Amino acid sequence: KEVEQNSGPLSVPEGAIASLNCTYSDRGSQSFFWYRQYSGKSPELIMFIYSNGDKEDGRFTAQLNKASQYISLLIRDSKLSDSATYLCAVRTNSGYALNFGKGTSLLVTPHIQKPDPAVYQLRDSKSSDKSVCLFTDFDSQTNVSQSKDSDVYITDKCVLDMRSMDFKSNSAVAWSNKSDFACANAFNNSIIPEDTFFPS
Amino acid sequence: MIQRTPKIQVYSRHPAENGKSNFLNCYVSGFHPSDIEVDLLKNGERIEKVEHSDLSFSKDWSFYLLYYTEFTPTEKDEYACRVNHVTLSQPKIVKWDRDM
Amino acid sequence: SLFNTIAVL
Amino acid sequence: DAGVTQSPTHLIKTRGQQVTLRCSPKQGHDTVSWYQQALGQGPQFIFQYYEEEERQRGNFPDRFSGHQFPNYSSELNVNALLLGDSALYLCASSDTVSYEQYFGPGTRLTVTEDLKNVFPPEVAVFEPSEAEISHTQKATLVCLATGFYPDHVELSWWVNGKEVHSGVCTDPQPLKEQPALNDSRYALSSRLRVSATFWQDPRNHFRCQVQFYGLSENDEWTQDRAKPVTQIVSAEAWGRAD
Amino acid sequence: GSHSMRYFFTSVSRPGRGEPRFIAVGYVDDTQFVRFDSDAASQRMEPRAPWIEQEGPEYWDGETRKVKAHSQTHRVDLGTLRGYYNQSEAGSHTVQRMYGCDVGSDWRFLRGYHQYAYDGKDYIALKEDLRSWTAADMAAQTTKHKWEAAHVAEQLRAYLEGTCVEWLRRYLENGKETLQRTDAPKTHMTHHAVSDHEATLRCWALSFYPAEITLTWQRDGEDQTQDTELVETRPAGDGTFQKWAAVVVPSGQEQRYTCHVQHEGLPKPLTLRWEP
Repeated sequence: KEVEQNSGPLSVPEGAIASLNCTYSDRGSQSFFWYRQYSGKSPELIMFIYSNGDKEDGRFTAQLNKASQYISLLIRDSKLSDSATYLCAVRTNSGYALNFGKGTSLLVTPHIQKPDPAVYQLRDSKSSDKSVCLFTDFDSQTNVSQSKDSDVYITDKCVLDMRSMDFKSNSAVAWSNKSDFACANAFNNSIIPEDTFFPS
Repeated sequence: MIQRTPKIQVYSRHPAENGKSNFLNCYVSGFHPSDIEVDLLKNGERIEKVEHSDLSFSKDWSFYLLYYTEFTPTEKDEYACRVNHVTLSQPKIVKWDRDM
Repeated sequence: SLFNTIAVL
Repeated sequence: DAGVTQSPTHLIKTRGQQVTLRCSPKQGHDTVSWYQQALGQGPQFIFQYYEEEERQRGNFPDRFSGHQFPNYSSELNVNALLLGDSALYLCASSDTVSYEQYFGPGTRLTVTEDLKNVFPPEVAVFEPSEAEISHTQKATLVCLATGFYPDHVELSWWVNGKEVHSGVCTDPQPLKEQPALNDSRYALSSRLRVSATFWQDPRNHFRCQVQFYGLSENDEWTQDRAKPVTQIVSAEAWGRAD
Repeated sequence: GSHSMRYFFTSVSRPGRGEPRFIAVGYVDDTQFVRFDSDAASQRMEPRAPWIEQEGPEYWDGETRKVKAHSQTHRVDLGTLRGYYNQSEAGSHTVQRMYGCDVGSDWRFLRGYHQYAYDGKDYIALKEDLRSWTAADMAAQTTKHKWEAAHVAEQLRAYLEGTCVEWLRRYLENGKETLQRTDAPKTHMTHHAVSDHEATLRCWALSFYPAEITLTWQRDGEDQTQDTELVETRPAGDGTFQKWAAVVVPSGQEQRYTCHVQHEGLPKPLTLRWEP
């Protein structure tokens, strides 16, 4: 259990300062590092600290306190690009291995300028007989719960940055192979934003 | 490529007392490079089971080493240190003086 | 004890 | 003259089998450390190699062994594979000046009960609602990759033959089609969102591409469905004026 | 009083004959506590004081791991230096490294240091501030630019303040009965006739620890800096040190001369004169 991090997810509003702590037990811990790991990828060195104190590099600040045996990473002016798992690693004086924390997941939750929640139905390019429900343009506050019925599938919310138009947007998707399945009642386990738009 | 010739001191651990047990030392210091051959002699002949310290060095980067054996001195026995180094044209002998 | 990350020239 | 390298990229194996993983260090680096990263966990140190011998070893059992060759490259061998050996195996290289460790792209190993369990994705694109275009002046395409195992795929969108990133969101983790089952197949969704004028140009062409990592042509295969080889599967659409 | 912990390393190439000969020793004050020799059977860091024997296998593994790494860094350093100075594969050369810690009476950090030499001449050292390097020649400047880029000094500072000191504190407690003991010198004086008109008076300090000492002669109070024969302070072989100071003096004028002995273990400085 030598290096401790909480899993999270931790949320930070976009543009705001994100704070991550990490704790360690070995008094011989000498060198400390923070790695970033995007989903599906390997870890990437972003900061090393070899000295007690604060260390600033771009938007990152690392703080080491060896007496209290913690180490922190602060990320100013959080971007969507910063959503990733942050792993904390430590090297003792007895050797050359890194001991790592389990990784804290950071989600930078985006500011939705003009929300307009809606549920749309999208037809398959190949064939009309298969279909999909897109819940989109809801505010970041809205969580999307999984459906309790098996055979109807619901993805989590995901944020998309349409960079040309300075515009951001949440979305989740729901689908089923059942004939008795409607977009109208697809996200019924999820807390409905009041008058989300339902066309037909 | 510094080349420095050894200092040599020959002495006992405790004050010399004829017929009483002791240790005979040879402190070889100030030398560079570190390859060196030292023997302790009793009446010209090489003493066996001579031990030495682990190579170390001073502030000026010159090496020092201690060679020693158990010996029991006598009025008529001569002991000495015989030392060789690349810096010496021939092995250099230093007779033990019980007051040095 | 010895230092770990001793550096080469 | 460049970065850390690892092969193979992905491996599928059954219980009791053996594997060899290869790693080459970055160009100025002469030491290689192997780590195991289980899903949702941190990398755990296995070994570090320097000047062709094992400098340091972790807490892993005898099944795991390794080697480093004169060109500084290295192999991790693990025998008597257990299901629990399923992980991202990460190789990390360092020099002897700074000693910072820089990780490679990783071999993704999955150990499964039976090779019959592996299946490529089925892929489909869903076209924008006329409702969404109307209310919003924007059009969302949805890709859906369904029925695949193991759960490593790479989903990308292509417009008029060029790979795009602006306007995309792909699910961060794929979803279990049957949560109860341990060898459940997976699903994964993605969105591409564009202006209505862009989607309304019928010259514009959209393709959803899913790279699936599957069986190699070393793997026997007697079933009737096509061998679930590593392959790319796609769906596409064209824009529609009004 | 102050304490120090100091590691010394020597690597010597021998083209034709194998890997370079590598020797490492550790000290706390003037007392050796650890040893590694590359030609020895064990291929381990070995104990050389009673108080270090108490450390368990996890310590010797770590110390064996790191000492090996130092020997491998010297192997490379020999090759690199050979290249920078354009010297032949056949000649035999030496690297030497010394680093460590000092602490005050309080056992708090005082100074740290790391020096390095190729063939007995300084190559590079860390400055008192432990943040920047002093570099001998154009080859050392190269190394210093590289170490700046790789944050080498910062890594070493962490060790020098911090880790090095903490171990020195632990060794001082575990080894309290030998390391914290101070043996004052047992003194005496000796007189030899040199033929007519002159005599040698030799002033001795035996059985002292630590090795620091000053031995001076005065005639009628006034220091004899020029006239006095000194011998280098020298190990007795039992943890203790010996030294002497001689002076030649005119016959029957020996009462004028007085030997002054300064040591940490003496309450006040000793004065001695010839007592026949």
